[PDB]
Amino acid sequence: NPNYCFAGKTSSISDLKEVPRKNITLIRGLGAFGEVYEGQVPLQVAVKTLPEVCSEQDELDFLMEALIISKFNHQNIVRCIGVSLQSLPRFILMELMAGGDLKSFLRETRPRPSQPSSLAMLDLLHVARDIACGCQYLEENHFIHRDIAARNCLLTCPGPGRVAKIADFGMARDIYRGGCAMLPVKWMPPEAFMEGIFTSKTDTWSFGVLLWEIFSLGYMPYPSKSNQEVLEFVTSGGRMDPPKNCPGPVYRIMTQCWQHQPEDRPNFAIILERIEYCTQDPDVINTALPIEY
Ligand SMILES: C[C@@H](Oc1cc(-c2cnn(C3CCNCC3)c2)cnc1N)c1c(Cl)ccc(F)c1Cl
Repeated sequence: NPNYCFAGKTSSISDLKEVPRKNITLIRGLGAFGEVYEGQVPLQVAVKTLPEVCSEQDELDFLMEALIISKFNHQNIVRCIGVSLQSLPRFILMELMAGGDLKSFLRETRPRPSQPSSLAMLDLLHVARDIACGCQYLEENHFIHRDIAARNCLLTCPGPGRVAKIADFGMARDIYRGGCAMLPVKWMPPEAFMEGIFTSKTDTWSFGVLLWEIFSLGYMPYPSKSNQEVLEFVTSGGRMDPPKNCPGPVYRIMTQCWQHQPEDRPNFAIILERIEYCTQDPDVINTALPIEY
């Protein structure tokens, strides 16, 4: 059985908290490879399933993601409640994030003449800060996520007390041990997609793109551009324009995250300070978000 090392220590399948299957009830589906359910163990949970029709590599991938998430301990990384690996289909049990993924949330919660005040600049800044805090924890523990993006973040709830958390660690799992068309090239810095070089500054670039996703309210990055067009665009120095109504101080964080040389990009401590300073600036947080008609 394969081992996993994080923050100094090594763990194995034996270290995962096995929850007796009889104690697990599935309630409803929550919408690729394997299904997700709302469940109860009472403790409410999200259940990620491994299809019984899978390869040996699939099994090991499933095991590795369980190990990875179980070994993190931070408020902005989704918790793993445990696993049920001794029955089929196999389960990973996660903290239930009723807000759903960040991309879907932003698109369905965009200000509307029906809901003119569904979201404000401060809400977006708080989400950005939440994820940045999660990224800082990963960075200080020498973990490179490789796929920081809105689709991979979850929210505790739709309402005002919401907390955003990094949730999907599939890319990191894959690399820890595929194809060009599945690579998240629109979130990747030049040295990543060209040389396959990944560092903490990789996640900084991706976080810049996430920031754009957030302040665009859930648009796909590089509108109208294909993966290869983005690759050539970014390699040549091209960068995205500010999202609609984006305050200048916020856009400047994005452009710093997208510096061509990794050494010129901020670490997450600095990104956090700059997000904090934005939340303090009345001219930033008093800026109205566009209302979608
Ligand atoms: C594996 C799966 O886990 C969860 C999904 C969800 C989820 C997905 N969708 N929804 C909706 C349920 C109905 N109300 C709106 C959100 C909740 C909540 N908690 C989870 N732990 C998941 C999904 Cl499905 C998408 C992105 C992620 F980063 C993750 Cl980690």
